[PDB]
Amino acid sequence: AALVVDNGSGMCKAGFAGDDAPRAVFPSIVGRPRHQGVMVGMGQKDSYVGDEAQSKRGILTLKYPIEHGIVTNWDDMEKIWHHTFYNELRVAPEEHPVLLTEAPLNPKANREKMTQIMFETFNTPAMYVAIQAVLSLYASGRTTGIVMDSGDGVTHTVPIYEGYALPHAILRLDLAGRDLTDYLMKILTERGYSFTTTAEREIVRDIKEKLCYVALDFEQEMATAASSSSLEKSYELPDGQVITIGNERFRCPEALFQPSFLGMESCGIHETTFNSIMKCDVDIRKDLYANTVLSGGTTMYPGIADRMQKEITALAPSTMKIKIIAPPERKYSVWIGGSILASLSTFQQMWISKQEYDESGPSIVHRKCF
Amino acid sequence: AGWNAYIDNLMADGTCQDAAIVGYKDSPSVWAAVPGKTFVNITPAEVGILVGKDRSSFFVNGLTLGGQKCSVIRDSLLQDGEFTMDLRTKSTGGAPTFNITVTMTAKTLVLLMGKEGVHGGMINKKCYEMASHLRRSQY
Ligand SMILES: Nc1ncnc2c1ncn2[C@@H]1O[C@H](COP(=O)(O)OP(=O)(O)OP(=O)(O)O)[C@@H](O)[C@H]1O
Ligand SMILES: [Ca+2]
Ligand SMILES: [Ca+2]
Ligand SMILES: [Cl-]
Repeated sequence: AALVVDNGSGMCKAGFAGDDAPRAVFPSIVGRPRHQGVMVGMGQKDSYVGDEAQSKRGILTLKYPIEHGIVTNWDDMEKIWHHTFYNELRVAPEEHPVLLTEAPLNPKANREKMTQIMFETFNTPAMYVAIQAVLSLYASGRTTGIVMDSGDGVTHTVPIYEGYALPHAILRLDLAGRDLTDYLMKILTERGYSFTTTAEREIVRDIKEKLCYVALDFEQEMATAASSSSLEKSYELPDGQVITIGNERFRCPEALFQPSFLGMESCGIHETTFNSIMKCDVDIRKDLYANTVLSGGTTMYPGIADRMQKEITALAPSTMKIKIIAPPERKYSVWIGGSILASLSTFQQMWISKQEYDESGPSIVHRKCF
Repeated sequence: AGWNAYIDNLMADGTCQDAAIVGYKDSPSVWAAVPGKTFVNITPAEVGILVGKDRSSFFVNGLTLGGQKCSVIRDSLLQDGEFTMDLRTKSTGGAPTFNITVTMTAKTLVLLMGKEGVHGGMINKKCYEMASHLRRSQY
Protein backbone atom coordinates (compact mmCIF):
# COMPACT_ATOMS: atom_id res chain seq x y z
CA ALA A 1 0.00 0.00 0.00
CA ALA A 2 2.02 3.03 -1.30
CA LEU A 3 2.40 6.45 0.24
CA VAL A 4 2.52 9.77 -1.57
CA VAL A 5 4.34 12.63 0.12
CA ASP A 6 4.51 15.95 -1.64
CA ASN A 7 6.75 18.45 0.11
CA GLY A 8 6.06 22.09 -0.64
CA SER A 9 8.04 24.97 0.90
CA GLY A 10 4.99 25.92 3.02
CA MET A 11 2.67 22.85 3.13
CA CYS A 12 3.45 19.13 3.35
CA LYS A 13 0.65 17.01 1.66
CA ALA A 14 0.66 13.29 2.53
CA GLY A 15 -1.73 10.54 1.59
CA PHE A 16 -2.32 7.05 0.37
CA ALA A 17 -1.94 6.32 -3.36
CA GLY A 18 -5.19 5.92 -5.29
CA ASP A 19 -6.96 8.32 -2.89
CA ASP A 20 -8.51 11.32 -4.59
CA ALA A 21 -6.88 13.81 -2.25
CA PRO A 22 -4.14 13.93 0.42
CA ARG A 23 -5.33 12.51 3.72
CA ALA A 24 -3.35 15.29 5.61
CA VAL A 25 -2.22 18.79 4.68
CA PHE A 26 -0.17 20.67 7.25
CA PRO A 27 2.34 23.51 7.48
CA SER A 28 5.94 22.45 6.85
CA ILE A 29 7.44 23.74 10.14
CA VAL A 30 9.63 22.43 12.93
CA GLY A 31 9.56 24.13 16.37
CA ARG A 32 12.30 23.64 18.95
CA PRO A 33 11.90 24.80 22.64
CA ARG A 34 12.48 28.58 23.01
CA HIS A 35 14.58 29.63 26.06
CA GLN A 36 11.97 28.13 28.43
CA GLY A 37 13.28 25.67 31.06
CA VAL A 38 12.43 22.03 30.14
CA MET A 39 9.14 21.23 32.01
CA VAL A 40 7.27 24.45 33.06
CA GLY A 41 6.52 26.46 29.98
CA MET A 42 5.06 23.22 28.49
CA GLY A 43 7.40 21.81 25.83
CA GLN A 44 9.48 19.19 27.60
CA LYS A 45 10.30 17.79 24.11
CA ASP A 46 13.17 19.32 22.05
CA SER A 47 11.18 18.91 18.83
CA TYR A 48 7.65 19.86 17.67
CA VAL A 49 6.11 19.74 14.09
CA GLY A 50 3.34 21.23 11.87
CA ASP A 51 0.00 22.23 13.39
CA GLU A 52 0.92 21.53 17.08
CA ALA A 53 4.04 23.64 16.42
CA GLN A 54 1.71 26.32 15.02
CA SER A 55 -0.68 26.30 18.02
CA LYS A 56 2.44 26.39 20.30
CA ARG A 57 4.18 29.27 18.34
CA GLY A 58 5.20 31.05 21.61
CA ILE A 59 7.86 29.17 23.66
CA LEU A 60 8.93 27.66 20.29
CA THR A 61 11.50 28.68 17.70
CA LEU A 62 9.74 27.99 14.38
CA LYS A 63 11.71 26.93 11.26
CA TYR A 64 10.76 25.98 7.63
CA PRO A 65 13.25 23.37 6.46
CA ILE A 66 12.31 23.89 2.75
CA GLU A 67 13.13 26.99 0.72
CA HIS A 68 12.15 27.62 -2.93
CA GLY A 69 11.41 23.90 -3.07
CA ILE A 70 14.96 22.82 -2.04
CA VAL A 71 15.65 21.23 1.37
CA THR A 72 17.67 23.64 3.57
CA ASN A 73 18.08 21.67 6.81
CA TRP A 74 18.24 17.89 6.91
CA ASP A 75 17.74 17.65 10.66
CA ASP A 76 14.34 19.39 10.46
CA MET A 77 13.18 17.56 7.31
CA GLU A 78 13.84 14.32 9.08
CA LYS A 79 11.29 15.33 11.79
CA ILE A 80 8.70 16.38 9.18
CA TRP A 81 8.90 12.97 7.65
CA HIS A 82 9.01 11.42 11.16
CA HIS A 83 5.87 13.29 12.08
CA THR A 84 4.27 12.60 8.67
CA PHE A 85 4.40 8.84 9.09
CA TYR A 86 3.66 8.62 12.80
CA ASN A 87 1.39 11.46 13.99
CA GLU A 88 -0.32 12.46 10.73
CA LEU A 89 -1.00 9.25 8.78
CA ARG A 90 -0.53 6.99 11.83
CA VAL A 91 1.55 4.45 9.80
CA ALA A 92 4.73 2.36 10.21
CA PRO A 93 6.92 3.56 7.32
CA GLU A 94 8.94 0.32 7.29
CA GLU A 95 5.66 -1.21 5.93
CA HIS A 96 4.92 1.13 2.96
CA PRO A 97 6.57 2.02 -0.40
CA VAL A 98 6.81 5.79 -0.79
CA LEU A 99 6.78 8.26 -3.59
CA LEU A 100 8.57 11.51 -2.74
CA THR A 101 8.40 14.69 -4.93
CA GLU A 102 11.27 17.10 -5.63
CA ALA A 103 11.68 20.46 -7.30
CA PRO A 104 12.90 20.63 -10.85
CA LEU A 105 16.72 20.76 -10.82
CA ASN A 106 16.94 19.41 -7.23
CA PRO A 107 20.74 19.20 -6.67
CA LYS A 108 22.62 15.84 -6.63
CA ALA A 109 23.55 15.84 -2.92
CA ASN A 110 19.93 16.57 -1.93
CA ARG A 111 18.55 13.69 -4.05
CA GLU A 112 21.05 11.37 -2.36
CA LYS A 113 20.23 12.54 1.18
CA MET A 114 16.48 12.14 0.62
CA THR A 115 17.34 8.57 -0.38
CA GLN A 116 19.54 7.84 2.60
CA ILE A 117 17.02 9.11 5.22
CA MET A 118 14.17 7.10 3.76
CA PHE A 119 16.17 3.87 3.93
CA GLU A 120 18.57 4.02 6.93
CA THR A 121 16.21 5.99 9.14
CA PHE A 122 12.62 5.10 8.22
CA ASN A 123 13.59 1.79 6.80
CA THR A 124 11.35 2.37 3.71
CA PRO A 125 10.91 -0.97 1.88
CA ALA A 126 11.03 0.93 -1.47
CA MET A 127 11.07 4.56 -2.59
CA TYR A 128 10.91 6.79 -5.75
CA VAL A 129 11.49 10.55 -6.25
CA ALA A 130 9.48 12.35 -8.95
CA ILE A 131 9.70 15.83 -10.31
CA GLN A 132 6.65 17.73 -8.96
CA ALA A 133 5.88 19.24 -12.36
CA VAL A 134 5.84 15.78 -14.02
CA LEU A 135 3.18 14.62 -11.63
CA SER A 136 1.11 17.72 -12.40
CA LEU A 137 1.37 16.72 -16.07
CA TYR A 138 -0.11 13.27 -15.32
CA ALA A 139 -2.83 14.74 -13.20
CA SER A 140 -3.95 16.39 -16.47
CA GLY A 141 -3.62 13.01 -18.22
CA ARG A 142 -0.88 13.85 -20.68
CA THR A 143 2.75 12.61 -20.90
CA THR A 144 4.17 15.06 -23.41
CA GLY A 145 3.90 18.89 -22.85
CA ILE A 146 5.36 21.85 -20.85
CA VAL A 147 4.47 22.61 -17.29
CA MET A 148 4.46 26.14 -16.01
CA ASP A 149 4.49 25.72 -12.25
CA SER A 150 4.18 28.74 -9.96
CA GLY A 151 3.85 28.63 -6.14
CA ASP A 152 4.83 31.21 -3.55
CA GLY A 153 8.64 31.48 -4.08
CA VAL A 154 9.68 30.36 -7.59
CA THR A 155 8.21 29.69 -10.96
CA HIS A 156 9.49 26.88 -13.27
CA THR A 157 9.00 25.97 -16.86
CA VAL A 158 9.54 22.15 -17.29
CA PRO A 159 9.05 20.63 -20.76
CA ILE A 160 8.28 16.81 -20.56
CA TYR A 161 8.65 14.01 -23.16
CA GLU A 162 6.68 10.81 -22.55
CA GLY A 163 6.92 11.53 -18.83
CA TYR A 164 10.60 12.43 -18.94
CA ALA A 165 11.49 15.99 -17.82
CA LEU A 166 14.11 17.58 -20.04
CA PRO A 167 16.51 19.26 -17.65
CA HIS A 168 18.53 21.31 -20.23
CA ALA A 169 15.38 23.18 -21.15
CA ILE A 170 13.98 23.88 -17.68
CA LEU A 171 13.88 27.52 -16.68
CA ARG A 172 13.63 29.07 -13.24
CA LEU A 173 12.00 32.46 -12.57
CA ASP A 174 12.53 34.08 -9.13
CA LEU A 175 9.10 35.58 -9.17
CA ALA A 176 6.02 33.94 -7.70
CA GLY A 177 2.99 34.56 -5.41
CA ARG A 178 5.00 36.31 -2.68
CA ASP A 179 6.38 38.98 -4.98
CA LEU A 180 2.75 39.43 -6.04
CA THR A 181 1.54 39.72 -2.45
CA ASP A 182 4.32 42.20 -1.64
CA TYR A 183 3.46 44.17 -4.78
CA LEU A 184 -0.24 44.37 -3.96
CA MET A 185 0.74 45.46 -0.44
CA LYS A 186 2.85 48.22 -1.93
CA ILE A 187 0.16 49.56 -4.37
CA LEU A 188 -2.59 49.39 -1.73
CA THR A 189 -0.39 51.40 0.63
CA GLU A 190 0.29 53.94 -2.16
CA ARG A 191 -3.47 54.30 -2.78
CA GLY A 192 -4.34 55.27 0.78
CA TYR A 193 -4.46 52.19 3.03
CA SER A 194 -1.62 50.96 5.18
CA PHE A 195 -0.62 47.32 4.90
CA THR A 196 3.03 46.92 5.95
CA THR A 197 3.08 44.40 8.81
CA THR A 198 3.20 40.63 8.97
CA ALA A 199 -0.44 40.46 10.22
CA GLU A 200 -1.41 42.72 7.26
CA ARG A 201 0.51 40.68 4.66
CA GLU A 202 -1.92 37.85 5.41
CA ILE A 203 -4.89 40.13 4.84
CA VAL A 204 -3.44 41.21 1.51
CA ARG A 205 -2.52 37.61 0.49
CA ASP A 206 -6.15 36.87 1.00
CA ILE A 207 -7.30 39.91 -1.07
CA LYS A 208 -4.93 38.73 -3.89
CA GLU A 209 -6.40 35.22 -3.87
CA LYS A 210 -9.91 36.58 -3.62
CA LEU A 211 -10.09 39.52 -6.03
CA CYS A 212 -7.07 39.63 -8.41
CA TYR A 213 -7.22 38.68 -12.08
CA VAL A 214 -5.15 38.69 -15.25
CA ALA A 215 -6.39 41.17 -17.88
CA LEU A 216 -6.61 40.08 -21.57
CA ASP A 217 -5.14 43.44 -22.79
CA PHE A 218 -3.26 45.46 -20.19
CA GLU A 219 -3.53 48.94 -21.80
CA GLN A 220 -7.23 48.34 -22.47
CA GLU A 221 -8.18 47.29 -18.91
CA MET A 222 -6.28 50.31 -17.56
CA ALA A 223 -8.39 52.55 -19.85
CA THR A 224 -11.62 50.76 -18.63
CA ALA A 225 -10.60 51.12 -15.00
CA ALA A 226 -9.79 54.83 -15.65
CA SER A 227 -13.30 55.60 -17.04
CA SER A 228 -15.61 53.43 -14.97
CA SER A 229 -16.07 51.96 -11.59
CA SER A 230 -17.27 48.81 -13.52
CA LEU A 231 -14.18 46.83 -12.29
CA GLU A 232 -13.94 48.06 -8.65
CA LYS A 233 -14.67 45.65 -5.85
CA SER A 234 -15.18 46.19 -2.12
CA TYR A 235 -13.49 44.09 0.61
CA GLU A 236 -14.31 43.35 4.29
CA LEU A 237 -11.29 43.74 6.72
CA PRO A 238 -10.64 41.67 9.96
CA ASP A 239 -11.75 44.72 11.93
CA GLY A 240 -14.71 46.39 10.16
CA GLN A 241 -13.18 48.75 7.57
CA VAL A 242 -14.64 47.94 4.15
CA ILE A 243 -12.34 48.98 1.36
CA THR A 244 -12.29 49.49 -2.42
CA ILE A 245 -9.93 47.86 -4.97
CA GLY A 246 -9.85 48.96 -8.62
CA ASN A 247 -6.68 49.07 -10.75
CA GLU A 248 -4.93 46.92 -8.21
CA ARG A 249 -7.08 43.90 -9.04
CA PHE A 250 -5.26 43.19 -12.29
CA ARG A 251 -2.16 45.38 -11.96
CA CYS A 252 -0.78 42.91 -9.41
CA PRO A 253 -0.76 39.65 -11.45
CA GLU A 254 0.32 41.75 -14.47
CA ALA A 255 3.82 41.65 -12.97
CA LEU A 256 3.96 37.94 -13.96
CA PHE A 257 4.00 39.14 -17.57
CA GLN A 258 5.83 42.46 -17.13
CA PRO A 259 8.45 41.86 -14.33
CA SER A 260 9.67 45.46 -14.68
CA PHE A 261 6.65 46.32 -12.50
CA LEU A 262 8.89 44.93 -9.74
CA GLY A 263 12.19 46.41 -10.79
CA MET A 264 13.15 43.01 -12.27
CA GLU A 265 15.00 42.69 -15.56
CA SER A 266 13.60 39.17 -16.30
CA CYS A 267 11.18 38.26 -19.02
CA GLY A 268 7.70 37.33 -17.92
CA ILE A 269 6.03 33.99 -17.65
CA HIS A 270 4.87 33.88 -21.29
CA GLU A 271 8.29 34.52 -22.68
CA THR A 272 9.97 32.27 -20.11
CA THR A 273 7.61 29.53 -21.39
CA PHE A 274 8.42 30.15 -25.06
CA ASN A 275 12.16 30.23 -24.21
CA SER A 276 11.89 26.68 -22.78
CA ILE A 277 10.11 25.41 -25.85
CA MET A 278 12.70 26.91 -28.12
CA LYS A 279 15.39 24.96 -26.24
CA CYS A 280 13.65 21.60 -26.96
CA ASP A 281 13.89 19.20 -29.93
CA VAL A 282 12.39 20.66 -33.09
CA ASP A 283 10.22 17.52 -33.45
CA ILE A 284 8.28 17.95 -30.22
CA ARG A 285 7.89 21.81 -30.21
CA LYS A 286 4.58 21.13 -31.92
CA ASP A 287 3.27 19.00 -29.03
CA LEU A 288 4.58 21.36 -26.29
CA TYR A 289 2.80 24.40 -27.82
CA ALA A 290 -0.49 22.48 -27.79
CA ASN A 291 0.14 21.00 -24.36
CA THR A 292 1.16 23.93 -22.16
CA VAL A 293 -0.25 23.15 -18.65
CA LEU A 294 -0.33 25.50 -15.68
CA SER A 295 0.02 24.45 -12.05
CA GLY A 296 0.47 25.88 -8.54
CA GLY A 297 -1.35 28.64 -6.52
CA THR A 298 -0.23 31.55 -8.66
CA THR A 299 -1.89 30.07 -11.74
CA MET A 300 -5.40 30.31 -10.22
CA TYR A 301 -5.90 33.94 -11.49
CA PRO A 302 -9.00 34.22 -13.73
CA GLY A 303 -7.91 35.10 -17.32
CA ILE A 304 -4.33 33.80 -16.94
CA ALA A 305 -5.09 30.97 -19.51
CA ASP A 306 -6.49 33.27 -22.21
CA ARG A 307 -3.67 35.67 -21.63
CA MET A 308 -0.97 32.96 -21.89
CA GLN A 309 -2.79 31.77 -24.94
CA LYS A 310 -2.58 35.25 -26.48
CA GLU A 311 1.02 36.02 -25.52
CA ILE A 312 2.36 32.63 -26.78
CA THR A 313 0.49 33.09 -30.09
CA ALA A 314 2.49 36.28 -30.74
CA LEU A 315 5.92 34.82 -29.86
CA ALA A 316 5.41 31.51 -31.65
CA PRO A 317 5.74 30.72 -35.37
CA SER A 318 2.59 32.07 -36.80
CA THR A 319 0.72 28.98 -38.05
CA MET A 320 1.55 26.87 -34.96
CA LYS A 321 -1.42 25.95 -32.78
CA ILE A 322 -1.34 26.92 -29.07
CA LYS A 323 -3.34 25.48 -26.17
CA ILE A 324 -3.14 26.35 -22.54
CA ILE A 325 -4.65 23.78 -20.20
CA ALA A 326 -5.63 24.99 -16.77
CA PRO A 327 -7.12 22.19 -14.72
CA PRO A 328 -9.96 23.43 -12.50
CA GLU A 329 -8.08 21.48 -9.73
CA ARG A 330 -4.61 22.72 -10.73
CA LYS A 331 -3.93 23.81 -7.15
CA TYR A 332 -3.59 20.17 -6.07
CA SER A 333 -2.05 18.70 -9.23
CA VAL A 334 1.21 17.45 -7.78
CA TRP A 335 -0.16 15.20 -5.11
CA ILE A 336 -2.89 13.90 -7.54
CA GLY A 337 -0.40 12.95 -10.27
CA GLY A 338 1.58 11.24 -7.53
CA SER A 339 -1.49 9.26 -6.60
CA ILE A 340 -2.02 8.32 -10.21
CA LEU A 341 1.60 7.07 -10.67
CA ALA A 342 2.20 5.40 -7.32
CA SER A 343 -1.04 3.41 -7.47
CA LEU A 344 -0.14 1.51 -10.68
CA SER A 345 1.18 -2.11 -10.55
CA THR A 346 3.96 -0.67 -12.84
CA PHE A 347 5.24 1.45 -10.02
CA GLN A 348 6.91 -1.72 -8.56
CA GLN A 349 9.12 -1.64 -11.62
CA MET A 350 10.31 1.97 -11.19
CA TRP A 351 11.01 2.25 -7.50
CA ILE A 352 14.28 1.80 -5.69
CA SER A 353 14.33 -1.39 -3.66
CA LYS A 354 15.70 -1.54 -0.11
CA GLN A 355 18.14 -4.25 -1.34
CA GLU A 356 19.10 -2.10 -4.36
CA TYR A 357 20.03 0.45 -1.74
CA ASP A 358 22.01 -2.07 0.36
CA GLU A 359 23.86 -2.90 -2.88
CA SER A 360 24.36 0.48 -4.61
CA GLY A 361 23.79 3.02 -1.82
CA PRO A 362 22.38 6.62 -2.15
CA SER A 363 23.79 7.40 -5.58
CA ILE A 364 21.21 4.90 -7.01
CA VAL A 365 18.87 7.84 -7.22
CA HIS A 366 20.82 9.33 -10.17
CA ARG A 367 20.38 6.11 -12.16
CA LYS A 368 16.73 5.26 -11.42
CA CYS A 369 14.68 8.47 -10.81
CA PHE A 370 14.45 10.79 -13.79
CA ALA B 1 31.19 -16.33 -27.61
CA GLY B 2 33.44 -13.43 -26.65
CA TRP B 3 31.51 -10.11 -26.69
CA ASN B 4 28.31 -11.89 -27.67
CA ALA B 5 28.30 -13.09 -24.06
CA TYR B 6 27.54 -9.53 -22.99
CA ILE B 7 24.63 -9.01 -25.38
CA ASP B 8 23.11 -12.37 -24.56
CA ASN B 9 23.44 -11.37 -20.93
CA LEU B 10 21.75 -7.95 -21.35
CA MET B 11 18.95 -9.62 -23.22
CA ALA B 12 18.21 -12.62 -20.96
CA ASP B 13 15.59 -11.01 -18.68
CA GLY B 14 13.15 -10.08 -21.43
CA THR B 15 12.91 -6.40 -20.52
CA CYS B 16 15.05 -5.24 -23.48
CA GLN B 17 14.75 -5.41 -27.25
CA ASP B 18 18.19 -4.29 -28.40
CA ALA B 19 21.78 -4.04 -26.95
CA ALA B 20 25.27 -3.36 -28.25
CA ILE B 21 28.94 -2.85 -27.39
CA VAL B 22 30.52 -0.26 -29.72
CA GLY B 23 34.23 0.62 -29.81
CA TYR B 24 34.33 4.41 -29.91
CA LYS B 25 38.06 5.15 -30.12
CA ASP B 26 40.13 5.37 -33.40
CA SER B 27 38.04 3.50 -36.02
CA PRO B 28 34.58 3.03 -34.46
CA SER B 29 32.94 -0.31 -35.15
CA VAL B 30 30.25 -2.47 -33.55
CA TRP B 31 31.85 -5.18 -31.45
CA ALA B 32 28.57 -7.08 -30.80
CA ALA B 33 24.83 -6.30 -31.14
CA VAL B 34 21.47 -8.08 -31.52
CA PRO B 35 21.08 -9.29 -35.16
CA GLY B 36 18.39 -7.64 -37.37
CA LYS B 37 17.71 -4.79 -34.89
CA THR B 38 18.74 -1.12 -34.69
CA PHE B 39 22.09 -0.66 -32.91
CA VAL B 40 23.72 -3.23 -35.21
CA ASN B 41 23.56 -0.44 -37.91
CA ILE B 42 25.11 2.35 -35.90
CA THR B 43 27.44 4.44 -38.04
CA PRO B 44 30.79 5.92 -37.02
CA ALA B 45 29.34 9.36 -37.79
CA GLU B 46 26.53 8.76 -35.23
CA VAL B 47 29.20 7.55 -32.77
CA GLY B 48 31.13 10.79 -33.31
CA ILE B 49 28.09 12.84 -32.42
CA LEU B 50 27.51 10.84 -29.29
CA VAL B 51 31.02 11.54 -28.12
CA GLY B 52 31.97 14.79 -29.92
CA LYS B 53 32.68 18.05 -28.06
CA ASP B 54 29.32 19.59 -29.04
CA ARG B 55 27.19 18.66 -26.05
CA SER B 56 24.27 20.87 -27.14
CA SER B 57 23.19 20.83 -30.77
CA PHE B 58 21.64 17.35 -30.45
CA PHE B 59 19.08 18.87 -28.04
CA VAL B 60 17.43 20.87 -30.78
CA ASN B 61 18.41 18.68 -33.74
CA GLY B 62 17.95 15.24 -32.20
CA LEU B 63 20.24 12.35 -33.15
CA THR B 64 19.98 8.99 -34.86
CA LEU B 65 21.16 5.53 -33.82
CA GLY B 66 21.29 3.28 -36.82
CA GLY B 67 19.13 5.85 -38.60
CA GLN B 68 16.50 5.61 -35.80
CA LYS B 69 15.60 9.23 -34.85
CA CYS B 70 16.11 9.80 -31.07
CA SER B 71 15.58 12.61 -28.53
CA VAL B 72 18.16 13.23 -25.82
CA ILE B 73 16.75 13.41 -22.20
CA ARG B 74 19.86 13.62 -20.05
CA ASP B 75 23.43 13.91 -21.16
CA SER B 76 26.17 13.00 -18.72
CA LEU B 77 28.03 10.61 -21.09
CA LEU B 78 31.28 12.52 -20.54
CA GLN B 79 30.84 13.15 -16.81
CA ASP B 80 32.88 11.18 -14.36
CA GLY B 81 30.94 8.87 -12.00
CA GLU B 82 27.75 9.28 -14.18
CA PHE B 83 28.86 8.09 -17.63
CA THR B 84 25.28 7.92 -19.10
CA MET B 85 23.20 9.49 -21.81
CA ASP B 86 19.42 8.79 -21.62
CA LEU B 87 17.28 9.09 -24.79
CA ARG B 88 13.84 8.10 -26.10
CA THR B 89 13.01 7.18 -29.73
CA LYS B 90 10.68 9.35 -31.79
CA SER B 91 7.94 7.66 -33.85
CA THR B 92 5.04 8.64 -36.08
CA GLY B 93 1.49 8.76 -34.80
CA GLY B 94 0.80 6.66 -31.72
CA ALA B 95 3.43 4.04 -32.76
CA PRO B 96 5.30 3.15 -29.50
CA THR B 97 8.58 4.75 -28.40
CA PHE B 98 11.35 3.37 -26.24
CA ASN B 99 13.89 4.42 -23.72
CA ILE B 100 17.58 3.96 -24.43
CA THR B 101 20.71 4.37 -22.28
CA VAL B 102 24.23 4.69 -23.66
CA THR B 103 27.04 4.33 -21.14
CA MET B 104 30.71 5.24 -21.89
CA THR B 105 33.61 3.01 -20.77
CA ALA B 106 37.38 3.51 -21.58
CA LYS B 107 37.00 2.03 -25.05
CA THR B 108 33.31 1.36 -25.45
CA LEU B 109 29.78 2.50 -25.56
CA VAL B 110 27.23 0.16 -24.06
CA LEU B 111 23.81 0.74 -25.62
CA LEU B 112 20.49 -0.74 -24.40
CA MET B 113 16.85 -0.24 -25.61
CA GLY B 114 13.90 -1.20 -23.43
CA LYS B 115 10.74 -2.87 -24.66
CA GLU B 116 7.48 -0.83 -24.71
CA GLY B 117 6.61 0.45 -21.22
CA VAL B 118 9.98 -0.32 -19.73
CA HIS B 119 11.08 2.50 -17.41
CA GLY B 120 14.10 4.61 -18.26
CA GLY B 121 15.62 4.20 -14.77
CA MET B 122 15.73 0.45 -15.10
CA ILE B 123 17.37 0.58 -18.54
CA ASN B 124 19.70 3.22 -17.08
CA LYS B 125 20.74 1.05 -14.10
CA LYS B 126 21.10 -2.15 -16.25
CA CYS B 127 23.19 -0.44 -18.87
CA TYR B 128 25.33 1.27 -16.32
CA GLU B 129 25.99 -1.88 -14.27
CA MET B 130 27.15 -3.74 -17.42
CA ALA B 131 29.44 -0.79 -18.39
CA SER B 132 31.01 -0.91 -14.87
CA HIS B 133 31.98 -4.53 -15.27
CA LEU B 134 33.68 -3.63 -18.51
CA ARG B 135 35.40 -0.63 -16.93
CA ARG B 136 36.65 -2.73 -14.08
CA SER B 137 38.40 -4.89 -16.71
CA GLN B 138 40.16 -1.99 -18.39
CA TYR B 139 37.52 -1.80 -21.21
N1 LIG C 1 -6.43 31.30 -5.71
C1 LIG C 1 -5.17 31.84 -5.68
N2 LIG C 1 -4.82 32.93 -6.43
C2 LIG C 1 -3.59 33.48 -6.40
N3 LIG C 1 -2.57 33.01 -5.66
C3 LIG C 1 -2.78 31.92 -4.88
C4 LIG C 1 -4.11 31.26 -4.85
N4 LIG C 1 -4.04 30.23 -3.99
C5 LIG C 1 -2.74 30.21 -3.52
N5 LIG C 1 -2.00 31.21 -4.05
C6 LIG C 1 -0.59 31.53 -3.79
O1 LIG C 1 0.26 30.39 -3.81
C7 LIG C 1 1.30 30.52 -2.82
C8 LIG C 1 1.40 29.37 -1.80
O2 LIG C 1 0.92 28.13 -2.34
P1 LIG C 1 1.82 26.85 -2.82
O3 LIG C 1 1.44 25.71 -1.88
O4 LIG C 1 1.71 26.68 -4.34
O5 LIG C 1 3.36 27.25 -2.49
P2 LIG C 1 4.21 26.42 -1.41
O6 LIG C 1 4.25 25.03 -1.99
O7 LIG C 1 3.60 26.81 -0.07
O8 LIG C 1 5.69 27.14 -1.52
P3 LIG C 1 6.79 27.00 -2.73
O9 LIG C 1 5.97 26.84 -4.02
O10 LIG C 1 7.64 28.26 -2.63
O11 LIG C 1 7.58 25.75 -2.39
C9 LIG C 1 0.99 31.84 -2.13
O12 LIG C 1 1.72 32.85 -2.82
C10 LIG C 1 -0.49 31.98 -2.35
O13 LIG C 1 -1.05 33.29 -2.16
CA1 LIG D 1 3.45 24.54 0.41
CA1 LIG E 1 0.73 49.04 8.55
CL1 LIG F 1 29.24 2.55 -15.53
